[PDB]
Amino acid sequence: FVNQHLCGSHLVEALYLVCGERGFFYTPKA
Amino acid sequence: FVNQHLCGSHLVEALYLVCGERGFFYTPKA
Amino acid sequence: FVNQHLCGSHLVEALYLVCGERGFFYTPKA
Amino acid sequence: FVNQHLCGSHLVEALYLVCGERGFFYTPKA
Amino acid sequence: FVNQHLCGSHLVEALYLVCGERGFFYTPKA
Amino acid sequence: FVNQHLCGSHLVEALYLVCGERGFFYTPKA
Amino acid sequence: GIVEQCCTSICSLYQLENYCN
Amino acid sequence: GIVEQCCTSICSLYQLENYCN
Amino acid sequence: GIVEQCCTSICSLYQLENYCN
Amino acid sequence: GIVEQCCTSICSLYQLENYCN
Amino acid sequence: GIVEQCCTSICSLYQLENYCN
Amino acid sequence: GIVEQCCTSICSLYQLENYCN
Ligand SMILES: [Co+2]
Ligand SMILES: [Co+2]
Repeated sequence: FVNQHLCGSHLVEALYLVCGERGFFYTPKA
Repeated sequence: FVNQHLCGSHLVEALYLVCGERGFFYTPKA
Repeated sequence: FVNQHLCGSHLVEALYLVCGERGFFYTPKA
Repeated sequence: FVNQHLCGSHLVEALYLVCGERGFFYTPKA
Repeated sequence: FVNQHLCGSHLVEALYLVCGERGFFYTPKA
Repeated sequence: FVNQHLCGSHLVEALYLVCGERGFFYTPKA
Repeated sequence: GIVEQCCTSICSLYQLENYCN
Repeated sequence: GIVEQCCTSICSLYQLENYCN
Repeated sequence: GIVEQCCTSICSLYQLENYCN
Repeated sequence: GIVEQCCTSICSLYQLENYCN
Repeated sequence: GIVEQCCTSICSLYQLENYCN
Repeated sequence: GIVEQCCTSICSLYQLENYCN
């Protein structure tokens, strides 16, 4: 696996790929 | 309704869109 | 709903989510 | 042809790509 | 496994993610 | 067809649309 | 959960906001 | 319309440009 | 327009509904 | 190939890296 | 956080696994 | 290359066909 530069919805896509089934939490600092 | 099905990565795209800076959780087992 | 920073194809994705069935018109200034 | 089916948000992605600065309309009822 | 099916453009999204700077090939006939 | 400004995964999406079935090679300079 | 509500069934964006933090 | 032409059937990119403004 | 605004600035989903059919 | 392995069947990300250059 | 890091910098997939359920 | 060009500049779809198999 390679390092990632992921902004915006691209990071939700990478989380969804990484966690699959388990799901994930998307928690931006804000 | 005539509401479309959101699946997979399109379902997390749609949560990103709706929730954005609030963050969201995606938990298919829930 | 949260405000959006949407560029490029990300804005067509948000339109498609928002208008669904009705469809939409994508009309960049140019 | 061996042309693939473009549905949903992939169909609007493909119109964005093709049409870009000309804009396009996406009208599923048409 | 509980591994999900990756099809189409989601399959190339996932290769981009995994391979990134190494590049990848996408060859459905292979 | 219009010219394209495509970065990141957006360029893999455009390749996948352009080559379809034939597939493509994604080969970033690095 | 969300998958049953918005992918097997259908859900509004309003409904999608039940999964916002 | 486009949905019948490119999602239920199949369409080229050439055909997709019938829906450009 | 809207294309430009959401990208240079910010825009709401309710502003986007002004582009539905 | 990849389509049979990861879309008709299912594949890990580990497996997806068999298609990296 | 992670949102911020992957975007301003870089992040690995194994860092992202820290956000799975 | 092409990766770089479409992102720093612009590129056409016909330039991208040079990357199909
Ligand atoms: Co993007
Ligand atoms: Co899809």
